[PDB]
Amino acid sequence: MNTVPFTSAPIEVTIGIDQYSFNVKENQPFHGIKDIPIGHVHVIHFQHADNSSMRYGYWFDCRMGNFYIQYDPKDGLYKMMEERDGAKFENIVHNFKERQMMVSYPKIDEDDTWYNLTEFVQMDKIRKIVRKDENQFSYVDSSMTTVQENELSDPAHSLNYTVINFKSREAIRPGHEMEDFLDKSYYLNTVMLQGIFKNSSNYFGELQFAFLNAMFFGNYGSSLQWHAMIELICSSATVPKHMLDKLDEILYYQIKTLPEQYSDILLNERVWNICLYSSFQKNSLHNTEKIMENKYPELL
Amino acid sequence: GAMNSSNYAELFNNDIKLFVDDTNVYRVTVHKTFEGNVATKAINGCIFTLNPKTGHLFLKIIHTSVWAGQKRLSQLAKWKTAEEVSALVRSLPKEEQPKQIIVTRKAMLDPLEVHMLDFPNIAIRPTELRLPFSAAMSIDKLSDVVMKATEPQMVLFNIYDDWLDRISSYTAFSRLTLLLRALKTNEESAKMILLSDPTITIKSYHLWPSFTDEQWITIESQMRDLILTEYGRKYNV
Ligand SMILES: COC(=O)CNC(=O)c1ccccc1Cl
Ligand SMILES: COC(=O)CNC(=O)c1ccccc1Cl
Ligand SMILES: COC(=O)CNC(=O)c1ccccc1Cl
Repeated sequence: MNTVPFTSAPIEVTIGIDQYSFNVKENQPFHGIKDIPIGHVHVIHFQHADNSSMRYGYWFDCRMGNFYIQYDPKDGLYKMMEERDGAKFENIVHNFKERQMMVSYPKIDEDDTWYNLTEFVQMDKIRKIVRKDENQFSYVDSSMTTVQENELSDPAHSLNYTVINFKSREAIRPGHEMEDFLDKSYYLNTVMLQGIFKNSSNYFGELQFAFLNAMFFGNYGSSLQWHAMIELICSSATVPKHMLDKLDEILYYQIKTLPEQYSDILLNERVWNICLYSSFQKNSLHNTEKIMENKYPELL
Repeated sequence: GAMNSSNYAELFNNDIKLFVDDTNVYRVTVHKTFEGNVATKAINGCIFTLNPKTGHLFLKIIHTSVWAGQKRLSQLAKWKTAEEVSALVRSLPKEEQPKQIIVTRKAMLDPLEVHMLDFPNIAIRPTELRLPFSAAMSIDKLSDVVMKATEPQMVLFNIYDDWLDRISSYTAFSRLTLLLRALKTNEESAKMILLSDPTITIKSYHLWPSFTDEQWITIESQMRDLILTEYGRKYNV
């Protein structure tokens, strides 16, 4: 069980760690988060009390280094940093644990939610979507745009998700216009799965990462990417059976976790009605359709 | 974006453009089967592709053989239309290719956009005008060449005859749309108007009668009467 130390908490802030959220008061004696489960990526995110503008946060994996948070009064945010001196770090954490200054990752033992939301998410792939190679962790915020968004403006600060565009030469084989537009199997299976992602695990990992950035930061381009990747599968007549069964599980836990009061902005009525009721896979997502109908029957 | 009353003079500027109407591509007669079920029989159709500035009608005749063994024909018809329009553009010299293609029905937008991905600079646009191009099969010489076709064939008509020698393309288009609206609202009456007088003939190389300027004003007034009449007869006014 690993730990992320905070030097201090000089400004009042809501801190979230995965699907959990807690409030820290200005100059409260808070020195971080302990008992973080090893084996998963994690995200530690922030919303300042005085300016709800800009949710921001850091994706990280404690197996890849010792990380801590320190407020920067010049740039005005909580920054993640790596501590290379391992004995200094252990000693700082031990002292803060002894003084009971750290909150505890509150994982209920029955609870597989975070595993189920990050099953295919790997740090190495996050770091290729979010390019800042001098750090082992990845910053994301509410305002960051995606590569595809910038095509339609600072590239260093972009989310380099895989571009998906249903009316593009990549998506449409010359001479198979109608076939490929009405049945996206070619684009899913040959172009994206065989060509770009290599396997369905990497595809699902980007899908899950995009959802989590949408949910935790309100990142609009991430929400677009999540829906596009769902729609590409649902609009394909030919999808491996294991991929469909896994997709249903993935979406089920995403819909289960979504705050009820954010459904209006984070769910696209067109995509979901098409996917659940008109698409080739309208009958392949039983778990997702049942939770959608009991939780968001208005959207449908 | 969408083509409407606000930007109507754009049709007659010097940027090459084409209207595409697909309303006569897939045509059927519905009939009873010996067992008392209903079935369709397709008949030959056509794509109506028109330069409104010059009057050039590129009429691709759609032979019934193109539907043999195919499913979802109303959907296929839109993609067939888009394939044939894309093939026409590719067959034209660069300097003759349109800068815009305006579709008369919005369901042609995605099929045409996908077929024209190779032409990113050609804009595919809808229109809010309710154009009467479906009535093109009420023009006798166009209907004749469609129904006689034994194979796919492109007929090359100027739908204004020689009118542009005497009038502008705005006026020629207005005359065409009035004639076609009339033929659409009451074909029998419209054709009676156009042919009542046996001394006014249709040249072998024309579609419409050789009316003097004065006779066209008479004709045009008779077509507006017909349209208003039918609008009364229809709504009781
Ligand atoms: C109690 O004062 C100190 O502990 C000095 N070191 C830090 O504050 C620090 C805090 C958290 C994590 C890393 C450092 Cl590098
Ligand atoms: C809030 O109810 C929960 O079940 C999850 N626990 C927290 O949110 C929490 C509360 C205080 C400090 C840290 C956390 Cl992570
Ligand atoms: C038969 O070859 C031709 O070049 C016909 N001449 C035209 O001006 C024309 C061309 C295309 C369509 C309609 C016309 Cl009316």
